[PDB]
Amino acid sequence: MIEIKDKQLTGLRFIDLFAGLGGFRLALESCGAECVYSNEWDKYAQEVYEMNFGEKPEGDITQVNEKTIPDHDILCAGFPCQAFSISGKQKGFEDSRGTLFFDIARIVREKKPKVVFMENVKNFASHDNGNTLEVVKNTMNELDYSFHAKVLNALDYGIPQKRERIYMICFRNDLNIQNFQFPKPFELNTFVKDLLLPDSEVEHLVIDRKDLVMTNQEIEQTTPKTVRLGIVGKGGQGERIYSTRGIAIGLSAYGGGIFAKTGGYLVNGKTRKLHPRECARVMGYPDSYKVHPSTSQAYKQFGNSVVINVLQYIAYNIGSSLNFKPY
DNA sequence: TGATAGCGCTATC
DNA sequence: TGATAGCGCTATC
Ligand SMILES: Nc1ncnc2c1ncn2[C@@H]1O[C@H](CSCC[C@H](N)C(=O)O)[C@@H](O)[C@H]1O
Repeated sequence: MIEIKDKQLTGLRFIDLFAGLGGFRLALESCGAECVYSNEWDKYAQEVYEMNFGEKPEGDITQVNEKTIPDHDILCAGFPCQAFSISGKQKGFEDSRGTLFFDIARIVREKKPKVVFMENVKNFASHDNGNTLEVVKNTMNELDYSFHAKVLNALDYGIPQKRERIYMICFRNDLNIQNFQFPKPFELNTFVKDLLLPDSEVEHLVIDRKDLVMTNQEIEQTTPKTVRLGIVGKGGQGERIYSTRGIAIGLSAYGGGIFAKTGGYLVNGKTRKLHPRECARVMGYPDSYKVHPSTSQAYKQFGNSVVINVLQYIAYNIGSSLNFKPY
């Protein structure tokens, strides 16, 4: 993340729905806002969130009396995506984990906050022909909210990672918000090799497979894109290797392969997966953030998360719009 | 409330 | 297309 000195969200309160690792909290908090509630049901997420924020989120949002949710100005929610991901089956709303948006809507109905800040994978925008996003768009509009939605890639915001997510920002119509805008992109100046730990602390992630097939030569000139250097086995998810002089492929939560959830990388002639700390950095998390003790859950936790940086710029801009109230 | 690893399909240009 | 990347799926221990 980056430091934000002109704190745009200073007096605002916000709720952390589907808290996960709390990336939404770090971002809005860096803009001056205040977290008055968190919700997340995964026992391990709850522990990492307690470890870092001293709070344990409430459980399963599905059976939480919405009226119980504390008054708040911005509702943040990075809702489940398995049901909309290009990487899964795609049953959308027909999936158990696909109905969560309607929980957001109903919390929005009761608490009607000033802004609604949501996040999902790029394919949520095309899922079921555009039906999912339209239903979402209509539900929000139907609640007296605007609905600004756009796809932003992590790599365009200073983080060496390919992560294309849809950000949906809704302001109550009351507010008459007509100046909202998504952060303008900017030149990437950091790449994987920059966030990499010293070889000493990562020996153990190095994997030497006889079936490692190098298909491309390493690169010396940095590029804001994922450059595949080789594969292992058949080359499926988690079985492909990339140059650290490019950007990181996206991290995943249930991902598999020998380079599970991280993908492989060629570091000094060796081939390894990222350490949970490198995942933190690739998601823009600060080194002060305490990772969960279970590397597996840590990886799952980081793979479900959001790139903080992106969120900061959006949060600043939400604050910027909200703040322009001339005479 | 678990850790690991081989998928095997889709969306995109 | 032809090659890649995907906040995934799911069997086995
Ligand atoms: N019914 C439910 N109640 C609470 N949390 C839920 C839930 N269904 C899914 N979740 C959680 O919602 C998250 C989807 S991922 C979001 C991660 C979050 N943006 C962060 O910044 O890391 C996961 O943590 C998942 O465990």
